[PDB]
Amino acid sequence: PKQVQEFKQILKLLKSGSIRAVRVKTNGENTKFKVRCAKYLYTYICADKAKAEELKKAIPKDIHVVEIAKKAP
Amino acid sequence: AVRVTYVRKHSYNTKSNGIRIVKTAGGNMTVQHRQKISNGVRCGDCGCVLAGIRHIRPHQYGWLGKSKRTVTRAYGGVKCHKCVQKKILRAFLINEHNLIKLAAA
Amino acid sequence: GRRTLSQRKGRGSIFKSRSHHKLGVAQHRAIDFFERHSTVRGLVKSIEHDPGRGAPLARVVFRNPRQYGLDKELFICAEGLYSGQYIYCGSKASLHIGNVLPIGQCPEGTVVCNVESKPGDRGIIARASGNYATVISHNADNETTRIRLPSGAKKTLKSNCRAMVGIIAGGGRTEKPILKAGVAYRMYKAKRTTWPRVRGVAMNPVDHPHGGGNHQHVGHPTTLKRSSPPGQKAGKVAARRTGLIR
Amino acid sequence: RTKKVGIVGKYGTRYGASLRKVIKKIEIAQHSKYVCPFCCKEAVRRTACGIWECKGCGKQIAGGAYTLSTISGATVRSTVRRLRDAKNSQ
Amino acid sequence: KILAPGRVVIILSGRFAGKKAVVSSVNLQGTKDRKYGFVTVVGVERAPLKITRKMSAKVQEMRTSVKSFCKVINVNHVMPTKYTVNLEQFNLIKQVKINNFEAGKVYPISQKKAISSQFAEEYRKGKESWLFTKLRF
RNA sequence: AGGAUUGAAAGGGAAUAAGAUUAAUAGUUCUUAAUCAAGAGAAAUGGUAACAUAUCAUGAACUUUAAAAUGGAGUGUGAAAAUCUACGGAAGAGUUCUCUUUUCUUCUUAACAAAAGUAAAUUCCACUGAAAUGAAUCAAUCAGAGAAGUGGAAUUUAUUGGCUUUGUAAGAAAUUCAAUGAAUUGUGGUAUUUUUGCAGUCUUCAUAAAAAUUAAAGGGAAUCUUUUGCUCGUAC
RNA sequence: UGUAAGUUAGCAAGAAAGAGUAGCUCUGGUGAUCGAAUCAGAACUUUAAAGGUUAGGGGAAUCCGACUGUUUAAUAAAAACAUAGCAUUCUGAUAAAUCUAAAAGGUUCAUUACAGAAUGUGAUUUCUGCCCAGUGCUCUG
RNA sequence: CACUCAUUUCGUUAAAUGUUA
Repeated sequence: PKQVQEFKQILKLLKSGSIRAVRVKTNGENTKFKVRCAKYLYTYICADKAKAEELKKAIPKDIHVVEIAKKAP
Repeated sequence: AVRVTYVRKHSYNTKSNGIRIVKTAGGNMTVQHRQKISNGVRCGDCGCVLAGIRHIRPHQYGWLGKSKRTVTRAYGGVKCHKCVQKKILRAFLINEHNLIKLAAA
Repeated sequence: GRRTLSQRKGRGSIFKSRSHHKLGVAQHRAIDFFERHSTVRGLVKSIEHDPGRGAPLARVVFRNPRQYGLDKELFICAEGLYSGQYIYCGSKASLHIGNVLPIGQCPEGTVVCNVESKPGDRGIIARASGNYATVISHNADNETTRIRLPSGAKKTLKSNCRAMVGIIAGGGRTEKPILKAGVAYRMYKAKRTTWPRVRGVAMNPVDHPHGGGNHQHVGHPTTLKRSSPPGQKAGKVAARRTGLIR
Repeated sequence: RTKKVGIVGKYGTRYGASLRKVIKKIEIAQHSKYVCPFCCKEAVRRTACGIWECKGCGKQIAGGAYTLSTISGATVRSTVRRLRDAKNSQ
Repeated sequence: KILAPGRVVIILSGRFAGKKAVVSSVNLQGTKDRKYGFVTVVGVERAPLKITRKMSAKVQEMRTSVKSFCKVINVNHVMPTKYTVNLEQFNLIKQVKINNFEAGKVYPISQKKAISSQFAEEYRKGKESWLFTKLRF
């Protein structure tokens, strides 16, 4: 597992076709966008709800998205 | 305290059977397997440990980057800077002495 | 009777040399043209402790006379040799300590070591600690020279027999009194199995020719002929004299 | 600290007065420092029997078993030097 | 003066250890940024290779190419030699000044190849020989 | 090109962890997350220097170097874990007509990687040149073949880079509560022990393995995705 | 607190001999920019205190072996063996000793007299007297 | 007595031996 640091690199990950799945985990303070790629699982810790919504919109519609909360699937 | 067991079937505390007991989730402790401590590179002349090269197992040098297993200098990774500096002075001063002593003195 | 310990030593089962950590064979380099008619230069890279022998060994590196590469040698270090020294082997080598010269090039009275008994056999005589041979006289009529062995005997060798100029390092090793049986035990760590020696008188008649009776005594003369068979050749053999000499 | 049993005090009372006195002379010389013949620093120390290493100067020298240079090897060095002069000059 | 412009020196330490270089300017006192005695040297990073009659003319010219470098070096890290070049023949070396060196960024590749080309041209004419032979340590 | 076979389930050695699961196997199954090997799709810069740059930035024959790979004792010390303990609590349990703001239990987190913050030890580099000699250690030990001081480089510290922290990752697990759903999961210590390194000291008429295999150098000849991973042991 | 003869001057030595020690309430000393158990002292009380467990009996001589060590598994652990020290003998390596029926065979020997091989006595101090007829051994006869 | 040619003991990568030039 690797972590992307700022908002720019994460977008290029969803823009690229290498993506396989996306899981969004909402915590009591932040929300993590975990992009399941071929080799690694990249994650972005978004602490701003406004920028979280922007990242949710940028997800391609043909990919599976899992929304996680206090209860795991 | 929590007592542990070996995971592999080596029952003796040999050099390759080193373990570390670390804490895991729920309070129980698991057994790791720790690497052996390795030496570094030595200058071929003075036998001093060379700088800029990590002390890892021989097969792990292949995994490193190209620049991480040598020094960007003549005889880098086999001779110290003091070892090299004397090689340069030996080469130039002996040839210069031969030029005047012999070779049309 | 049984077989004595001297007989069991010849089969070599537990009495084999404990030569596992030894550096190697210490000798001169093989004689070639460049050492018969010229000189080669060798660098003393290091001085090491050869297990089982009292003198230090030198790791000399001659470059190569005919091919490309190195020629790593292993000499018996002469006293005064140091790391990084240049030594020379050859007929025209200078008379300096550590150089290897034919014995005929050494002046009379020269002190040499690691002398060859037969030319090209890479050293036989004067190899233990602090030991040396002295050149007595030369004889150009038959190309032979006379040297004095460390035991005092004189030997006549071919003038092209090779030897190293100087004293074998490590002298005075035997002048230090061993004090403990443990120290003597460690002395044979890289040697044969010989140390704890049971006296023959302390054995039984089956074990030894000295194996006594109700009193610990030999009972017969301890000076024996050289023609005594193995198993009875215990004691002093062909003893010309005997006792505290005056 | 001790009147006369200085370094052989580690032997206690169990090897004979003379044997402790003979080895006392040798152990003092064996564990002493010597002047380096190349850099003149009192830094040469024995590592193995016959091997003397010069600490602050980086030289390994072959010598005696318990001293840097034996008296027998000292005359030999002077004997060879004199013999070489005779050969070099006539 | 041992270290004067035009003097040939040998670099002792650094990436260019054992290369041959020509002194351009000398500053034994140093500056505010350079707190040491230093000289600016133009050197031969890659000495030319030997050529024979069998190699074609385009291979011969390629094989005789000289790779140069310009570097500020501590005066303690160079060993001066007894050789001197004519700074008029190597005119481009004269313009390699201290201010031309900016700490942190790459030396201009245009100046390096301009000196490199003229270094190879003088080697082809055979005017300087000790400068363009690789020193075998 | 140099010497054949066998010889270690304690020596050397490419690479996997946590949780769950079975009446019984599990670094082997399942979930998630990794790693390794073998495959497929006229030749760079920076720094004075020590040396440094997500492959970068070519490097054949030949040769060399280093690693794998090396005793023991004793002292000091870095880090982790366990034990003990300070502060602040959350949840549950024990005693309670005699008191006890009380006693007890849980408050955790892997391999592999990241690089906010910040260490100890050692070795080197630049400036300058030390006597009125200084520097320092438990001990030592060191210095014009250059001390101390100032500023730097490197390596070691049980994976990347030692520790806190971060991704994995709380969604697991632990402790509770309700009838599957909810709650919590701070910060410290000039303390002891074990483990693991490190630094110098001592000791030897003792100097305390080799090979497979790996990397680098000198030389200058030539011009991200994806596939597979066989055999045997594995119960007690 | 104190400790003798003897001594290889290192020891003997924990010699021998004597006094103290509990509980409670306090004080002081030993550091860093709050903390460590450790030491010393002072009141008062008692059944007068290491002792539940753990935990040397000591002295004066003599004999043997110097010492650490080893030994008759299953009646002998020692004064026996080893030991370091001392001394003797042979041997220049194609040798000495010595295994093998033989052997470009084997061992000490990857060695070379400060070494290899064969023996006796058994640390240190002091001393090793006279005898070469006999039996050995040796001779450059 | 002189030689080497069987024979003995060796050393090497059988790596400049011997005679002229």
